[PDB]
Amino acid sequence: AKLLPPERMKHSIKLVDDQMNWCDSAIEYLLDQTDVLVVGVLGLQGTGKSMVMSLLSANTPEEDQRTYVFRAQSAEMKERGGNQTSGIDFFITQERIVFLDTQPILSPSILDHLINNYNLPHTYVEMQSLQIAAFLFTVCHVVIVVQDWFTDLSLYRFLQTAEMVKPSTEYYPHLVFLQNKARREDFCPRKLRQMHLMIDQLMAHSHLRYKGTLSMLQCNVFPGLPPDFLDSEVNLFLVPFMDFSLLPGYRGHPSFQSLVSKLRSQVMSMARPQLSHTILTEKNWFHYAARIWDGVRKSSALAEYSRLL
Amino acid sequence: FSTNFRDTVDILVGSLTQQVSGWLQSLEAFSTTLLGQFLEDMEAYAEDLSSVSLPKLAALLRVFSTVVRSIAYVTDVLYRVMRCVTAANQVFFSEAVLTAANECVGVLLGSLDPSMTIHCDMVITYGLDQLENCQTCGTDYIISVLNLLTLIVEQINTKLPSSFVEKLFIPSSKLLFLRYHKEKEVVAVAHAVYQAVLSLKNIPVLETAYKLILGEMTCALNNLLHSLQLPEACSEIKHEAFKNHVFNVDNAKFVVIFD
Ligand SMILES: Nc1ncnc2c1ncn2[C@@H]1O[C@H](COP(=O)(O)OP(=O)(O)OP(=O)(O)O)[C@@H](O)[C@H]1O
Ligand SMILES: [Mg+2]
Repeated sequence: AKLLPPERMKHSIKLVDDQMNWCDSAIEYLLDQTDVLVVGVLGLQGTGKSMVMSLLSANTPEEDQRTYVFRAQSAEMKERGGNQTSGIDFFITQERIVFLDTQPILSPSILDHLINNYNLPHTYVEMQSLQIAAFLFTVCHVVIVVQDWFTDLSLYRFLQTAEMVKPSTEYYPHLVFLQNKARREDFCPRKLRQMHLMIDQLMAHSHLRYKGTLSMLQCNVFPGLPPDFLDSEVNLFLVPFMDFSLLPGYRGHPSFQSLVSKLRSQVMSMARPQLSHTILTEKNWFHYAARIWDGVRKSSALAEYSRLL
Repeated sequence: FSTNFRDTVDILVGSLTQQVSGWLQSLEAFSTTLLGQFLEDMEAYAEDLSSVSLPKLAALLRVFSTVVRSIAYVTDVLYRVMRCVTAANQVFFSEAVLTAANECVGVLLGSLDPSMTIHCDMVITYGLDQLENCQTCGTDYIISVLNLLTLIVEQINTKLPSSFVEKLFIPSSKLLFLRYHKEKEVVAVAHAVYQAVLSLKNIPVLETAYKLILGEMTCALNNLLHSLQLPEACSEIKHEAFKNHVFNVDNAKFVVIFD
């Protein structure tokens, strides 16, 4: 009976400190096994990336927010409008699945905190966001994009420009679109079709894999909507708020727990293509990620882009 | 006490009007004599109007309504005179005077009981005239108009002609377009008006309203069906007043739910 599991991480560990330094402390939790999956997310200040990762890795909606593996925002902290997660986080579930939680992009709180501390801090924050995005797009299998309100018109531009600053027949990780805090109007066939068409027209030359995967229609979310109603069902998912005389007792959308579970099941079965032309193990992947991070830090394209602005 | 009411009336006819109004209403013949002078004054104001007399008229109507609410043969005469004087002064076009007059008429009509033959033609004409020009008005005037309409609907029972209800449920009616207001209070009072007009007892006068509502509903469903390239149905409850109309998908759905 010497086949005991390595360990069960009760909490996540910071992989990248606030000073943007590599932390070599997650190797003890890795093994010499192959076929591993990694997940990353890019979002705004209050989209809810930490909550999504907690609910999808080792947490349930019934559990209290204070026991989440990923530190989530608090009501007492939303008054000052500050960020909660800094750097990059690391955590591996019991199913040998690696999760990665990052800090918000273009967060005004980070800039404000940096003011009271090379040309202007704006370019510094911009390059930091570009570096994190490039690293994620380089060592990740699937990247989930969280959003609060649709029609941002700014996240797509950032994602498109982030693909041209990566370090290095190329590898393109899957991009999953998620709409957090969705309202009842968003769960309508007309709104769904409009959202699909807008995303298609906005990502015409994305050059990334964003179609034919994670079909919301195939998940029985819309029992009556036919598959031919949508011209091209892209990988979009919706998550509503946590659990009227004209329409009393009408919710207009399924339960939050059901959608969360469906998203977790769909993400857990994502494809795991080879990142490079060689089989990588957990330790090998960690070393490759560290080398990629070191190379992207002292790069040339990022410096040129920062100098141009 | 008898001579002290003059000071309160003068003060109330000048934000703090609620305090004096409540005190006067809770404080407790001469009422008729006091109202006679006020009636003569308002009548003379409009007689000589044919333009700084608007505040005085508004204050007079407000104090009149306040003293009336502070509490049967001259009620009809007073109501008719007030309606005629208000309709005659169509040049000033003031909303405060209209609101005060509507509130006074509503309380006066609700004070009595449906056991007389008061003149309803004048009231109906005044209501239709004010409603036809109540689209671009303030929120306070809309609420007062809707409550007033509710008072006439409830008070005038078994006497409302089919023409009034027929004209009140057609596209030209300002209520149909008024139901699209973003405010919630207006929608609530509108629904109250619909339930009140739908809670009568006479079937000959209620059948026309029921048919009009069903026809509007059928038109909405037909528009929604045509919006997705599908032939319309429900031809047994159609109405002639909605032979052809253009309603948006969102508007049609909202109307169906409202009906
Ligand atoms: N579906 C939801 N329903 C209700 N509240 C939510 C939902 N998703 C997130 N929130 C709340 O919004 C906030 C999101 O902050 P959270 O720490 O979870 O992640 P975040 O927005 O990515 O922040 P950060 O990038 O600063 O770590 C929290 O207060 C969380 O409770
Ligand atoms: Mg967070």
